[PDB]
Amino acid sequence: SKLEGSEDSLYSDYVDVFYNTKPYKHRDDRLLQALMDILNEEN
Repeated sequence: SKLEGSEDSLYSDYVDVFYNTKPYKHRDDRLLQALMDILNEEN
């Protein structure tokens, strides 16, 4: 066991969430989408 069915550290996620680390490159395309809007009302 412990290696069949995505059973690799299921609780390890609870820790990482406490580190506040995940979006280092992008993860959630929000910052970029914000710049596109800047020109939405400026033609």
